[PDB]
This record gives sequence, structure tokens and C-alpha cells, in this order.
Amino acid sequence: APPLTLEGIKDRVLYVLKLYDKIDPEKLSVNSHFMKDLGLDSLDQVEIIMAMEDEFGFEIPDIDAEKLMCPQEIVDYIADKKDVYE
Amino acid sequence: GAHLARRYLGDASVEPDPLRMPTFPPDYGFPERKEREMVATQQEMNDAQLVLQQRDYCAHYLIRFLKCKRDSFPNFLACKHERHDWDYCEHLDYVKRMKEFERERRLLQRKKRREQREAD
Amino acid sequence: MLKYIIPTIMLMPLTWLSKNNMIWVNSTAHSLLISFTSLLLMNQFGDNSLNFSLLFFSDSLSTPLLILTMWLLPLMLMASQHHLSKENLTRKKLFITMLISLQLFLIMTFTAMELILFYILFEATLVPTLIIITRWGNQTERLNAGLYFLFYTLAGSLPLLVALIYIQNTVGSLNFLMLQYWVQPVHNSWSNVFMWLACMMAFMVKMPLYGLHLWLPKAHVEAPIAGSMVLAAVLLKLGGYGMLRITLILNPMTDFMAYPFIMLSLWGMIMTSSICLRQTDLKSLIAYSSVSHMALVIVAILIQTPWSYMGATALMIAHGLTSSMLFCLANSNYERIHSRTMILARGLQTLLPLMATWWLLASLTNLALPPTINLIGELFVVMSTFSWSNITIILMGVNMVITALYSLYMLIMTQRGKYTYHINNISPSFTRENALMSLHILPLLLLTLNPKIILGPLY
Amino acid sequence: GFILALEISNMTKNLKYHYPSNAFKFSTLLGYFPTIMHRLAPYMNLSMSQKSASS
Amino acid sequence: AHIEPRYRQFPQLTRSQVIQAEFFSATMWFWILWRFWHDSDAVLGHFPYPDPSQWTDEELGIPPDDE
Amino acid sequence: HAFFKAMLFMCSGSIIHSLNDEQDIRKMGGLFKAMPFTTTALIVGSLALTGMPFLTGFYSKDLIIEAANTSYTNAWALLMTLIATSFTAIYSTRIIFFALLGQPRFPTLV
Amino acid sequence: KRLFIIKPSGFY
Amino acid sequence: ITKDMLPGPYPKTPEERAAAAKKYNMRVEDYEPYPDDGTGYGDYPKLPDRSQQERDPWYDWDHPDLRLNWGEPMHWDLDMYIRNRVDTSPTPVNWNLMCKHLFGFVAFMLFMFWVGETYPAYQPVGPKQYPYNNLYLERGGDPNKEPEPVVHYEI
Amino acid sequence: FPKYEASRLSSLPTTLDPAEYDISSETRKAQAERLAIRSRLKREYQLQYYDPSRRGVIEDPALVRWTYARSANIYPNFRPNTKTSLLGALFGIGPLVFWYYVFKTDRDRKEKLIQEGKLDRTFNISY
Amino acid sequence: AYLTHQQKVLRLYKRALRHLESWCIHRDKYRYFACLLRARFDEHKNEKDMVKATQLLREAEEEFWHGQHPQPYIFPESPGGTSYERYECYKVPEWCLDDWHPSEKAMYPDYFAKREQWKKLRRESWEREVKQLQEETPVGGPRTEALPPARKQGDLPPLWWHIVTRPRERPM
Amino acid sequence: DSWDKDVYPEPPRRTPAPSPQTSLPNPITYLTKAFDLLVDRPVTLVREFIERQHAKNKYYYYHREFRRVPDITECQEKDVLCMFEAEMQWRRDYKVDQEIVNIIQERLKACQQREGESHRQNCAKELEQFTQVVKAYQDRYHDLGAHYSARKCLAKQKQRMLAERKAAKEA
Amino acid sequence: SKMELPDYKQWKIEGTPLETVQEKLAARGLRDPWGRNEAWRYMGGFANNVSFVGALLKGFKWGFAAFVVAIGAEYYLESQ
Amino acid sequence: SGYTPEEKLRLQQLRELRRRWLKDQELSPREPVLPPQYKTYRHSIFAFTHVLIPVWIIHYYLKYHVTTKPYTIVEKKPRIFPGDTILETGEVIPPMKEFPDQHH
Ligand SMILES: CCCCCCCCCCCCO[C@@H]1O[C@H](CO)[C@@H](O[C@H]2O[C@H](CO)[C@@H](O)[C@H](O)[C@H]2O)[C@H](O)[C@H]1O
Ligand SMILES: CCCCCCCCCCCCO[C@@H]1O[C@H](CO)[C@@H](O[C@H]2O[C@H](CO)[C@@H](O)[C@H](O)[C@H]2O)[C@H](O)[C@H]1O
Ligand SMILES: CCCCCCCCCCCCO[C@@H]1O[C@H](CO)[C@@H](O[C@H]2O[C@H](CO)[C@@H](O)[C@H](O)[C@H]2O)[C@H](O)[C@H]1O
Ligand SMILES: CCCCCCCCCCCCO[C@@H]1O[C@H](CO)[C@@H](O[C@H]2O[C@H](CO)[C@@H](O)[C@H](O)[C@H]2O)[C@H](O)[C@H]1O
Ligand SMILES: CCCCCCCCCCCCO[C@@H]1O[C@H](CO)[C@@H](O[C@H]2O[C@H](CO)[C@@H](O)[C@H](O)[C@H]2O)[C@H](O)[C@H]1O
Ligand SMILES: *C(=O)CCCCCCCCCCCCC
Repeated sequence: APPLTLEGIKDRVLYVLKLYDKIDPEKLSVNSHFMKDLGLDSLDQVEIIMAMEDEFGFEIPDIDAEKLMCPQEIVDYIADKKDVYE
Repeated sequence: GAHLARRYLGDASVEPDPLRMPTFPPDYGFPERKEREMVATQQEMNDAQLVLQQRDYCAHYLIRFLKCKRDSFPNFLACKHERHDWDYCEHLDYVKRMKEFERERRLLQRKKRREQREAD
Repeated sequence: MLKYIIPTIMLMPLTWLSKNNMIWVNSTAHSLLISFTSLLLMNQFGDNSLNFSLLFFSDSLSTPLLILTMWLLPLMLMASQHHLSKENLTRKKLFITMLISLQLFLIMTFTAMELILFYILFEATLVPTLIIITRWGNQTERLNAGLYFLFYTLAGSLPLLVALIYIQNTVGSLNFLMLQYWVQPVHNSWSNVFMWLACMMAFMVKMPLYGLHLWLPKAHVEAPIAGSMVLAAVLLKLGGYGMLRITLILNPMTDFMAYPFIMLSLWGMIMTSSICLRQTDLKSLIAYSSVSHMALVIVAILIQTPWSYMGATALMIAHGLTSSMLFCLANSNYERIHSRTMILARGLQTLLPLMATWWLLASLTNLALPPTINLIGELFVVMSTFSWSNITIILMGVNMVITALYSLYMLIMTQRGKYTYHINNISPSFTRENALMSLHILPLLLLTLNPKIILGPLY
Repeated sequence: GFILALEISNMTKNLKYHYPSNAFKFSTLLGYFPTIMHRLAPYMNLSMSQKSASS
Repeated sequence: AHIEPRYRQFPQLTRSQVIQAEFFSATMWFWILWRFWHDSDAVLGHFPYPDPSQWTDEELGIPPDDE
Repeated sequence: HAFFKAMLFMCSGSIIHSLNDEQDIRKMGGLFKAMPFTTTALIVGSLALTGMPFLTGFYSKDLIIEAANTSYTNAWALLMTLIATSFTAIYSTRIIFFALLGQPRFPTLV
Repeated sequence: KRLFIIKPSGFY
Repeated sequence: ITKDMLPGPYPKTPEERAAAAKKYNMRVEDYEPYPDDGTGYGDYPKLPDRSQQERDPWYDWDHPDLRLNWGEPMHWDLDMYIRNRVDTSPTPVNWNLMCKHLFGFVAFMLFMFWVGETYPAYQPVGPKQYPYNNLYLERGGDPNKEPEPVVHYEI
Repeated sequence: FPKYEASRLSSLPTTLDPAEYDISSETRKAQAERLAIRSRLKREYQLQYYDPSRRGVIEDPALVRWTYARSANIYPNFRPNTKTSLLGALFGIGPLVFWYYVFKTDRDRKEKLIQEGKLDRTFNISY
Repeated sequence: AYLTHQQKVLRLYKRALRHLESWCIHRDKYRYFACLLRARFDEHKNEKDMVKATQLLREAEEEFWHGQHPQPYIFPESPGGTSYERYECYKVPEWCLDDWHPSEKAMYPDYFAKREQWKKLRRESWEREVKQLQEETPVGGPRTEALPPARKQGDLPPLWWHIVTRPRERPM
Repeated sequence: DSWDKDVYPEPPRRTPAPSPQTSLPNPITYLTKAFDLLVDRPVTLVREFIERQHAKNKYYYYHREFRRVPDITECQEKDVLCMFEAEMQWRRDYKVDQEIVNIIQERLKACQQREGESHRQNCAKELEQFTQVVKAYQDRYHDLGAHYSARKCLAKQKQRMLAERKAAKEA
Repeated sequence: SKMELPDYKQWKIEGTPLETVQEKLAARGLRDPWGRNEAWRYMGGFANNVSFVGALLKGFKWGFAAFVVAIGAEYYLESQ
Repeated sequence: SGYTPEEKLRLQQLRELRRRWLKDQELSPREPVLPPQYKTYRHSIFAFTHVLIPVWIIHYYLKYHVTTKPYTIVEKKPRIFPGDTILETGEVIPPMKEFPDQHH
């Protein structure tokens, strides 16, 4: 497989969120909290994590998933599980 | 085939039993049956090492085919005519067995008529 | 036999007069040279045994057992010298002396031509074995294990002594050659039922027979590694060797006296193979494996046919090398993690690759993979038991299924899976340990090329 | 078989949800043979090994 | 390497891999059509199957119902 | 059987390798054009398995079936064998339909 | 980038 | 470990039930010995009979393969419940229904095979005929006895 | 929806167990102190597992109790009663008597046939 | 149960979506039925009576069990998946490098120089990590398996070695 | 050659002469010629060299002859010195008889392979000779047990002879 | 070497079965907010795939042409 | 529901250490520091050492050891067909008798 990079992971995490119709792609940043800034709820958060599992092809356990509330946290969680250090 | 439907779902008393056939004399209804002719001698099949199940009345065609097969090597597409001669002979043998089954059935049919008419 | 008795004795002065740092080097080197000369015993004839004197003879039954015995002494020395390193020097020399004295009693036991001389040496092995277990075992339970070992054996041996002396009074001789020509049939009577039992119970306890086996899981587990190696490889075979000899004078009464003991064995092996599936102690698992295998030897000896005697002889030799190798393999783990619990250290193939190969080879021989001599012996016994009664194929077949399950269960549990995280002292296998493993397996696999020398007198 | 298989395959693309049939589960779970045999037989044998033979 | 991965896009192909696949797909259909032409018997039947009901009683030696 | 069955397994290995060790057919799809040579071998292997005339499978399977319905044989066994031949074409179609046809259902990094 | 492969000692 | 930390006899009194539960790192409320039926369990805790395959895969076990934590009491039958052996996890289909469908399928197929052996399929063909008194000599018949002649005719 | 029938080898899913729901402050208290025991045992393990100077095996008393409970502790807690004696008789003597009559009966039949000459042994010369 | 009512509903949502995805297979069909399923969850989003909310959750679980896929999709490296624990045989603990022969270590002089620095960093931090844990833990041991960060400059987060130095997910 | 043709018979070989009915070349014919040149020839020379060395050092070994001693029938009971010789003789003849049955079994197996599909009729003589020898071997040695001896063999013979006398007495 | 991802604004459900789903959801008053995340599977070289019949007939065009050419050669080879 | 500040901070600090650890796993340019140490010819020495030398040994072994013992290599005797000529004796095998030469 082609190795992941922190910038590579971040781009795809933001890529997926930009294709979610409930997020404004112009108000979105790696630091956007899904509830406080983007105004989503928890049912939405489950779908976002579900979409990152499909994107990167591995499952995030529910106990871990519920704590990822901003795109940067998802980037950090994935890089940690895939041993991505750049 | 239909024969099974007649024997199992119908009346098996007038249906040949494949295990015990024939149940009539060979000459009944056949004044002077010719005896089947065998071309290949026992020694010839023995020396050709035919498989016992292959040493039937068509064995003389098989011997020709096997000899052609060896002599035409490596051309594994030759001997087609010899193979057909043996295949056709076996087809005629199978047809004979089909006739023997029909003769047995037609006699068992007759034997019932000749019993029903006598019975009444 | 003096060409083996005398040099075996000379090992004792050699060990005591060695430099303090050469006791292992000298004894191991010279016990190997004795092992080499033991091959001269294979001057066997088709008709006559090799009869040296009025005291000692050798035949195709005793010859392979003698060769196994003299080969094991060098291997027991290498296996021992690590865990005795801190031991006091004089106590180290005494430990080696017990092993040498055990070899001396064994090589004379397997070659004594007179049954009462066999009895005295058969019994003399108790002393060094008992001392080795109780003095140099590690746990508190070694003291109890020695008592069980001692009194289980003696409870059967003392009736044997009376029976043998009675046989000498009535026949006039206990020389085994004489017994071949002067033997008379045993006719039914309650008196002869108990003569038969007294002639066979001492040997059954040593095998051990199922029901009388409780001493062995205790003794084979509490002993130091060298003690376990000799207990499994050789001492269990004193029972089989004794039965093979004394059954000559028990016919035809063996016809119906064998039934209770064939039943205990046929069912016993399935019971003791099943036990191995739920064993938590690796050494205990191996010990219960020996009971399962020696059950076949008991059945083969009792049904008394030419094929079963060949199979019994092959099984005794093959089991000796395999069971000894397994104890040594488990000891190497124990010398690292200081515990016999099987589930404690897992995934060891990741940390000790070559030693995982030995585990595999030992496991395959244990489950009787053809054409190993383990399979050769086990197959010959099954062939003859089928003739004895066809239904025995069901019990033999089931045992072969269960034996594979526990043989590979032990391999999988210890060698495969994930390594235990907190165990961080798994040092790489030493040369001594690798050589010790290969000195079991290599001779065992070589014998496949020439199996006739381990098939006994009826070949 | 090809024709029937094609119709069955193409019907997966319709927007209709259908509760699984009993035969569907029987096929999917291999007739329950591994589910039953590989739990029952090991349990009986392994429990006997410890409770009766050993204890 | 010779082929680079793409993101959410149909992959890059080589000319060789496409041509070889077509050739062996085409070779399959030539073989089936070639054999079917010369060996249709092996699929449809090598010999006629006689209709036993079309056999006369004298062929089978079934005597008249009187005698 | 050795020929087309070993080929089928090597074709599945080719697909599994290309999708990062994915083995579920529900996450394949749209590979007919993306993996042309693997596709060709899979179709040839599937057709041979189902007894397509004059492929390797046909020269054994077809003779077996017509030797089994012309024998003196258990009727249930013959009927069960014939249904299994039909089922052979069904699961074969499953692999081709779900692995090769339709739209891709695999992750986005191709 | 070539990474270090952690293996148990093969020397012995 | 010391003798005070090893398994003991069946606990008779609530003070002994509290000592056993503490010894096994359990809550006294959760501690339940096996019944005191003389089978040799002593005070070893009776834990739920569930496979290790049933435990949470995502939790950080000290022994991930076993899915055990260091110090937690191990089930009496732990070695039977490792992930290589007996599985007790819930099934999509009820156990009793699973048995009915498997047994029912097998019994029906066996019944149908017996029927098919009673009503065999065969072709409308007479017996195959062989020459030379039915290959008497070839099949190993004695050459010193003249066999019962077998004659096959044309048709 | 037919209800879930739990078996020994097919346990009840937690999502269908009533005990999982309708939680009381008494149940949430039990869970809290269960989690405490696990947390205390974890800290004791980690303090040793992470120690740089530790080289060896972290001895686990729970493992030691388990292997001891399933070996040395069984006989001290054994009592000969109706249950153990009946089980011991059934599984100890039972099978031995059974296989005896199976083999004795089979071998008696065979010997009888051999005496009369009714057992085929034409090529049987290996035994 | 130690999961709140919220965590149970959210978990049931994800689990039911995954099993729905296994039935539907085709992405467009899945999107259609995932929105109908979302509408059902949104229909009782504001249910205030906890008793009625719990009963709704109970029924939803019963319905999920009836309608679950007998063979749901599992990610290959997830528990139960076809690649789960596939690479555990290649994960070798770092402490195995201490046993390497010197001739083996001489092949990677730069790697083992860095390794020594990490081992030095582990020794010199251990005492503070133990002390920090002692002084932040209430009497009677911790009540949770959570751990604190480092509170100072140069302090490392207590109990880090086996997190930081664990084997790579694809070691060989 | 090396073994006796009488002990190990082999019918005369009848290989048909090549009768090619094809224009194509026979690959086996050219492979055979290549085998003779590249394998048989160099191998033959290496052997001829070795045979030149064995002719320079010619020495002999012999087949042990065993004089006949009295059987166990002639031994006074419990007379070990005469019993020993008779017993050793009986054991030597037992091993030889085992090898005789092996020779007859090897003839039978060679015939079955040699005759191909015609073995059922062309190996009737070898089957008969095998049946007779196995019957004789069974009478001598079967059911004696692991502790077999000349004494037990005699008792088995006497029991058989007694039954034969009684059966004749019926006649 | 940064992997340049395609611009995200190019993925649109219009002209794909995802647009049909949105219409069937619009009738009931719902929306599919992830449709654009699936659109790449119905666009580009993944749009338009062979049917099952077409899959079997891969290579049938050239194979038949070779078959036609072959029998002509064989036929005339016998006649002449 | 997200991380608490303590949780976030611990993850932040572990992440720095883990990434530094992974970076240090990279090999330097000189590592490993090793100690001191066309088709036709390549395919020819394979045929020589793996086909010719073995067949030399096997042919020698079969010809001068295995075939010098009775019944070690037993061949099915050749099939003899009518019209064949025996090479050993020159005997001519008689042809089969005339068929009805029926064709269809
Ligand atoms: C693990 C333990 C195994 C135990 C095995 C038990 C085996 C039991 C063997 C019983 C057979 C003993 O042998 C038997 O002894 C009696 C002695 O009284 C002999 O019989 C003699 O005494 C009995 C009196 O009881 C008279 O009937 C008889 O007239 C007399 O000759 C029998 O002729 C003999 O057949
Ligand atoms: C520990 C497991 C216990 C399992 C139970 C085992 C029961 C075993 C009982 C021992 C055998 C007792 O039964 C024994 O049968 C044999 C025949 O085969 C008898 O043998 C004797 O009697 C037979 C006829 O009966 C005569 O040919 C001859 O006199 C002699 O062979 C013994 O006189 C008898 O004692
Ligand atoms: C022993 C019998 C041997 C028979 C051999 C017969 C000749 C072999 C033919 C190989 C075909 C090679 O040519 C290949 O054909 C296919 C199908 O037309 C072409 O594909 C064609 O259709 C597709 C879509 O419809 C287009 O994307 C493509 O641009 C177009 O050319 C390939 O672009 C071309 O590379
Ligand atoms: C021995 C090997 C034999 C191999 C036989 C191979 C298959 C033989 C043909 C099977 C049936 C052909 O398929 C028949 O025609 C067309 C496909 O062209 C199908 O038409 C289908 O097209 C679309 C696919 O885009 C489907 O979504 C739609 O549901 C359906 O109308 C018919 O539903 C089917 O009845
Ligand atoms: C092409 C295939 C060719 C081979 C076909 C073989 C068919 C074999 C059919 C075997 C059917 C046996 O399975 C049978 O199903 C019914 C329905 O659940 C079961 O019956 C069960 O289901 C319902 C309740 O859910 C009730 O009717 C009943 O209370 C219950 O027992 C039977 O207890 C079981 O015996
Ligand atoms: C009668 O000839 C006996 C044959 C037994 C069953 C054979 C099955 C053939 C089915 C024929 C139906 C036509 C569908 C192709």
C-alpha cells in the first residue's frame, strides 16, 4: 500500500466532511468542533465516524469514536493507529 | 424414463424386472434364433489385454482402434474412423438390449392377456 | 558384559578425581565413549541369543534397551549441569554418582540371565532414583512423590519375590535359558491365579497400569530434569521388559488372566489421553502422555503374538527418546520462567524460533507420524490387536484422534499465539540446549532407516 | 441455474427490504452443523476430561 | 512504480494487460465455436434413439395371441 | 478440476491483493474493466466449472452426468446430483455478478 | 524509508 | 504465594465468605462458591460459564489473546473456554430451532435415500451380454469343468 | 418476534437482557466498585510491567490459585457421599465392565467358529 | 450496565446501519434505507419521559435482533475479520534486542545508539512517574483505569514506555 | 544374469515390432537415442572402470551350510543339551520357511503386474501355488504365540494328526 | 510527494442513481446528506459497466471472426 | 462527549513520544553495516546439476543394483495385436478373421 502521511490523512478527512451536506465547507477547519462550531448532533457524529471508517477502511470502536469531536482529533486517531509519523 | 412410471406408479406385473430378465425361453415366438457371432478369439482379447468389461461382442473393433492408436502416435487425432466403428458397434449392441427389454415387456403383456381371457 | 560394567564403574573414580571445573566435561565425554562401544551388542543371531557367561546374556530385546540406557547417561548430564551450577562441588559429584550407579544397575538388569538376579537389580534402581527425586527436586511435594514411588513399587515387588522363589523351588532354576526348555503349562486353580498376579503386578505398577499409575504423575513432575529423563525413558521399560520375559512361564493362564488388565489398558489410554487435554501443568501433561502410550505396550505384551511383541519393543524404544525429549523441551522453558504452568508463556515460536522446530518434531513423533518408529510400533500393536478382536480398532482409533489433539494443543498453546507481554527474560536458546534436543530427535529419526534393530527377538 | 441466478442477483438492486427466511439462514450458517457440532462435541469431551477422568 | 494509485478514480491500465486479456477471451470463443462446429454430436447426441413402440411383433418374436 | 479450480483461487487472490486483503464480495464490484486479465481468467474458470461445452470442465463433468442418469442408481441421489449442478451455476454467477459487475463498492484509495 | 525490523537474536 | 492466599475449603460462615471473596479479588456480593457437594471445588469462585470469545475485543486486556487481566480470578474451566475451544456466544438462530432444522434435514435426506434405493432408476434395457459362456474362463472359472452353457441370440 | 431462548452454548445477548436496562443506584454502585477492583489490580500490574529494572515473570497469584485449585486442593475438599460414589461407580467401573462383555462375547464367538472350521482363515498367517 | 442511555442508542444506531448496509449491498439502495432509518431515530429524538424512551430502546433492540444479518460485513482487521491478528506473529517485543549478539548489533550502530538514548530516558524518568502516580491517587487505590498527563516540563506522562514503544501495526 | 531364473521365473518376452502408420516423427525414438548417448554411455564407462578394479581384487564369500541335528521328537524330555540343538534348528527352518512364502508371494505379485488386465486368468498357477504354500505354513506355524518353540509346534502337529486319525476313523 | 486529490466540487449526484434516491426521499420529505460522498462510484470510468450477458460475451466478437476465417480456410483446403 | 482536557493532554504527550520513536526506527544510509563477504548458461548448469547428474546416478543405481535383483522392476508385458511381428522371435501374429465390414 502507499504510505500515509499526516498531511495525506488530513486532506482526506477534510475531503469527506466537505461532501457532507450538513457542514458548510467554508466555515470548516481542522479545529472545528462538530457540535459547538458546526452545529451537528450526536446522531450526525456517528455518521461522520462511520464515513471515516469506510474512507480509510478500518473500524473505530464505539468507545473511541464517541470522543472524536473535531477533524484534527480524527486525523490524530488515524495516524496513531496506522503508525504515521511523517 | 416412462418405463419407471409404469412399473412404480402403475402395474409392475407387466413390466420387465431389470434384475431377472429374461423370464421367457429364448426361442418362444422365434422359430430358429441365430446365435450371436463372436469375431475376436479369446486368445486375441487376452493378448490385447482388454478390460474384461470390454470383452463383449464388439471387441474386434476395439482391438483395431487400439492398434491404430499405437501406430499413429504421436498423431492423437488419427484413428477417428476406427473409434467410430467401435462406437457404432456398441450402439447396435445397446439397441439389441433395448429390443430384449421390449420383447420381455410385450410377452409379460401377452401373458396377462392370456391369463385374463382364460380367467374369464 | 564386563566390558560395559567395568568402564561404567570407572566413571565414578573419573568424576571424583576430576578437576573441579571438568566434572561435566570429563563425565560427559567418557559416558559418550561407553555409549559408542555399546553398539558391539548388536552381534545378534537369528536363532541364538548372545550368551556371554553364566550371569549375563543379550538378545534383541535387551540389546536396544541397553543401547538406549547408555545413550541417556550423557544426555542426562548435559540436561542437569545448568540447574546444578550453584550446587556445592561435592554434592555435584554425588549427583553424578547416582546417575552412574543407576546406569550400572540398569545395564546389569537388562542382561541378567537369572530372574532373581534381575529382581535384585530391578529393585536396586529404586535407591538412586529415590535419592535423586527427594534430594534434588525443587518443590515440597518431592518428599511425598518419593514415598509414592517407593511404596507403589515395593507393594508389587514383594509378592514377585515370593513368586520367583516359589518358581525356583518347584522348577529348580530361574535361569532364563533353562526356563525356555523346562517350562510347563499353568493349569487353572486359585493357587495359580495368585502366582500369575504376583508375577505380573510388580511389572504392571512400573509400566504403569491404569489404576496403579498415580505414583507417576507425582514422581515424573517433582523430579529434577535428569530424574524425569531416566524415569520416562528407561525405568518405565523395566516393567515392559519384565513382563516380556516372565510371560513365558505363565501360559496358557494368560489367556483369561489378561482380560481385566487389557480392559484397564484399552479404556485407560482413552482416559489418560483425555486427561492430557485439560492439563494445566506442562510436565504433568507429558507424564500422562506416557501412561497413554505404555497402555499399548501392556496390551501388546498380554495378547502375546509375534506382531505385538515387535510393536511393543519398537514402542518402548520410540517412547523413550520422545518422552525424554519432551521433558527436556519443557525444562528449557522452565529454566527461563521458573514455572511449569503451560499457559503462562505463550507465542514462544516468535521469541525462540529454532527451539520451536524441536517442539514440532517432538510433537510429531508423539502423535506417531509415519514412518517414525513411534508410528511403526503403534501400528504393529494395532494390527495385532485387531486380529485379537476387531472391535479394538474403535478404541485404538479414538486414542489416535485424541493423541493428536493434545500433542498439537501443547504445541499451539506454548509456541503459537501471542507472547506473554510481561515475560521479558526469554534468552536465546543455548548451544547446550539445542544440542541436547538434537541428540534425542536425530537418533530417533535415523532409526527409521534401519528399524529392524529395535523390533526385538521376534523379528 | 444461470437464468434463475441472474434474476435473484438483479433483485438485490430493488428498493425493497425483506426479512430473512428460515432457509436463507440455514444456508448462510452452513446448516448449523459447525455451530452445533463444534460447540457440543468439544464441550462434552472437554468437560468429561476434567470433571470425570481427571478429577 | 510503473502504476500509481488514484483517488476516487478509475485506475490506470497498461496496453499489454488489456490486449492479452482480450486475446485469451477471444481464444476461448474461437475454441468453443470451432469445437461446436466439428463436434456438435458430443453436445446433442451421437446416435439415434430408437422408439421401442415402433418395433413390429415379428421383429421381437412375439407370437400371435391364439397359439 | 485441478486446472480451473486452481485458476479460480489465483483469480480471487489477485482481487484480494488489489483491494488491500478485502475478501467480502459485497465490498468488490466494478472490477470487470479495472482488472481485465483477472476478469478474463475468472470468466473462463467459471465457465469451465459449469460445464461449458468443450472447455476443460466439460470433458469430465458432462460424461459423468449422462453416465449417472443412464445407470441403475438410487433415484434420490441422481435427482440431488442434478439439482447441485444447477446450484453450481448459481454461486458461480454470484462471484461474477458481485465481484466484477455493477459499481465499485471498495474504499476510495484505488 | 527503510525501517528497522525487530527480531529475536538469530546469531545463537 | 503464601498459604493464606491459596484456595481453601468451602466457606461455612459469612466471615469466611468475606475472606474468600477478598482472597479472589472479588466483591463479597459477586462471590459464589460451587455447591458443597463433595466434588472438590472448595471455595474456588463459581464464575459465569462463558467463552473468552465473548469478552470485549476492544478493551486493553493484559493478555489480549486470552482476554484476561492480571489478577482477575480465572474461570475453573478457563482452559476449555479459550478462544481456540468452546464458544458460547449468542447465535442469530435459537439453539433448539437450530437443532430441529439440522436434524430434520438429515433425517429427511436419509429417509429419501432409502426410498430411492427401493425405487431405483434404470434404463429400459436388457442385461449386457458377453461371449464365451459369459467370459467364464476369463473371470477365473475352472478350466477343468465344462460350464453351464450360456447362449445369446440375435434380435 | 420469537423471543431469545438462551442455551448453555448459546448465551443471551446483553442487548436483550432486562438486567442491562432499568438500572438502579444500587446497580451503578456495584459497577463502580467492580471497576475499582479492576483499576486497583491494573495499577499493581502496571507498576511492575513498566518498571525498567524488572527482568523476569510478573508472578500472578490468580493464575497460581487456579492451577492449585484444579490440582492440590481437590482431595482435601472431597467427601464420599451418594453423588460422588454413584458417579465414581458409573464412570470408573461402568465402562470397564461394559468393554469386558463386548470383547469377551466377541472373542468367545470367534473361538467357537475356529474350532468347528467355520471361520475363514485361508490366507491368515500374520498375527 | 455502565453505558448511559445515550451511548446505548448511539451504539444501536451504528450497529443497525452496518447490518442494514450488509443487506442492501448496493450503495444507492443503502443510502435510501439509511435515511428512512435515520428518520425513525429522529422521530423520538425529543422523547422526554425516560420510561418511554427506555421502552423504545428495548423494542428497537428486539427488532434489530430479529432483522440482523446472519453474516454481517466485518472490516478485515476488525475482531472476527479475515485479517484480524494476521500480523501478531511478526510483532517482536523491543526487549528482544537486548539479547542480540554484539556482531548483530554492530550491523546497526546508529540504530542502537538511539535505542540507548531511549533506554536512558526511560530510567531517568521512572522515579518521577512513580511519585506522580502515588501523589495523585486517592487512598485505597484508583477508582478508574485513566492515567494523568505530565504536569511539568521534562516530566513524561506516567506509564508511557509500552505505549510509545509498542510494535508497529505492520512490522515486517 | 544374477539370480536363478528357476527360483524367480519370467515368461519369454514378446515385444511387437514398430509399425508406424503416421508420417510424423516419434518423439520417444529420438528421446531414446539421446538417453543412450547422454546417460547410458557415460554411466556404462564408469561401471566398466569399476569392474576393472574389482577384477584386480577377486575374493570369495560362502553360503553357510548347517548340518542336520536330531529334531525335538528325538529329545528326551528336559534334556536341555539335545533340546537346545533341536530348538535352534527349528528356529532356523522357521526363518527359511518365512522366506519361502515370501518367494511365492513375490512370484504372485510379479505375475499380477506383468499380465495386466488378463491377470485373473493368466496367474491361476501362481495363485494356486501361493494358496498351497500358505496353507502349509499356516499348519506348521500359525497360532503358536510369541513364545513359540519346537515343543509347541510338535504339540500343534500332534493335535492335528489326532483329528485326522479320528476323521478317518469315521470313514 | 503530495497526492493531489481531485477537486471535491466535481462530485454531484445529478445523472446517477443517487439522484433517484433523493427524489424518492423527497416525496416523504427527507434528504440524503451523504449522496455526494458516494458519487465517485457512478462517475468517470466506473460509469457504465457490462451486464452479465455482456461479461460472458467478452471476446466473442474477435473469437467469432477468427472462427469464420478459420472454417473458410479449412473448407477451401478440403475442396481444392 | 469528547475528550476531557486531561485526556487530551496525555494523548498529546504520548503522540510526540510515539512519533519520535517511529522516526528513530528509520535506518541510516550506511545501515546495515555488512561484514566482508546469460539465461542459457544459468539454465544450463541447472539442467546439468539437477537433471543430468541425478539421472546419471539413478540410471547407474537402477541398472547395476535394482535390476540385478529379481522382480524389482516389473513391467506390464506389451499389448500384442493381430498383425504384429514379434521382435524376439519374428513370429507373425495372425490377422483377425474377416468382419461383416458393415459401416454407418
Ligand atoms: C484383577 C484381578 C483379576 C482376577 C481374575 C479372576 C480369575 C478367576 C479364575 C477362576 C478359575 C480358577 O480355576 C478353577 O479353580 C478351581 C479350584 O476350586 C478348580 O476346581 C476345583 O475346585 C472346585 C471347587 O470350587 C471344583 O469344582 C473342582 O471339582 C475342582 O477340580 C477348577 O478346575 C479351576 O477351573
Ligand atoms: C478392573 C476391570 C474389571 C473388568 C471386569 C473383568 C472381568 C474379568 C474376569 C476374568 C476371567 C474370568 O472368566 C474366565 O474365563 C475363561 C474362559 O475364557 C475360563 O478359562 C477356563 O475355562 C474354560 C471354559 O470356561 C476352559 O476352556 C478352560 O478350563 C479354561 O480356559 C476361566 O476359568 C474363567 O475364570
Ligand atoms: C486462436 C484464436 C486467436 C483469436 C485472436 C483474435 C485477435 C485478438 C483480438 C485482440 C483485441 C485487441 O484490441 C482490443 O479490442 C477491444 C475490443 O474491441 C478494444 O476495446 C474497444 O471497445 C472499448 C469499449 O467498447 C473501448 O474502450 C476501446 O477503446 C475500444 O478499442 C481495445 O481497445 C483493443 O485494445
Ligand atoms: C453452460 C453455460 C451457460 C451460460 C448461460 C449464460 C446466461 C444465459 C442468459 C441468462 C439470462 C439473460 O438475461 C436476460 O436478459 C437481460 C440481460 O441481457 C435481463 O435484463 C435485465 O437487465 C438489467 C441489467 O442491467 C436488470 O437490472 C433488469 O432487472 C433486467 O431487465 C433479463 O432479466 C434476463 O432475462
Ligand atoms: C433443494 C433442496 C433439496 C433438499 C430439501 C430438504 C428439505 C428438508 C426439510 C427439513 C425441515 C425440518 O425443519 C422443520 O421446520 C419447522 C419449521 O421451523 C420446525 O417447526 C418449528 O417451527 C415453528 C415455530 O417456529 C413451529 O411449526 C414448531 O413449533 C417448531 O417446532 C420443525 O420442528 C422442523 O422439523
Ligand atoms: C428414465 O429414463 C430414468 C431416468 C431418471 C431421471 C433422469 C432425469 C432427467 C430429467 C428430464 C427432464 C427434462 C429437462 C432437461
